[PDB]
Amino acid sequence: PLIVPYNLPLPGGVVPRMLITILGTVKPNANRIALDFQRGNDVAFHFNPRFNENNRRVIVCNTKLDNNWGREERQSVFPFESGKPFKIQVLVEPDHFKVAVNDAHLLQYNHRVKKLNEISKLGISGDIDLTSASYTMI
Ligand SMILES: Cc1ccc(S[C@@H]2O[C@H](CO)[C@H](O)[C@H](n3cc(-c4ccccc4F)nn3)[C@H]2O)cc1
Repeated sequence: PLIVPYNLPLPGGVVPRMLITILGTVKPNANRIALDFQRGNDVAFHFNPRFNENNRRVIVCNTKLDNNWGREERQSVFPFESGKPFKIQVLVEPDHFKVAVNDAHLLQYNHRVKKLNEISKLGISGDIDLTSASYTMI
């Protein structure tokens, strides 16, 4: 398995029609997972399944600019399950990141950071066994 936290360079940043696929298994008793699409120190797109926020499961998405988190976007549809294998697909589209989990659309996140060609790292962190992280153009 891959080491977590994992750093996947995105050379030359992201572009529409780039598909990022993350395969892994959620740990038993997981608390959190995070994907961080980064532009230098900024986080253009943080995708954060929280397994126990006030005893609820929720996905929190946000952007970090100059070390400050912005307004959260929250999705209560929660497709992850502790102990189970998952696939996260992030398809870059012209106006948003489009996220599907286990082949089912989950959410879109509008681009707040507009210099797509500078979003040149994906960090993968949290309570998973990570099997693969890759990208391709579709
Ligand atoms: C004013 C203020 C107070 C508290 C918060 S809480 C904060 O909220 C962010 C989303 O708005 C984001 O989730 C932050 N975060 C999580 C991880 C993280 C790292 C490793 C594995 C999984 C992880 F989730 N790293 N950073 C989380 O600390 C925010 C604002």
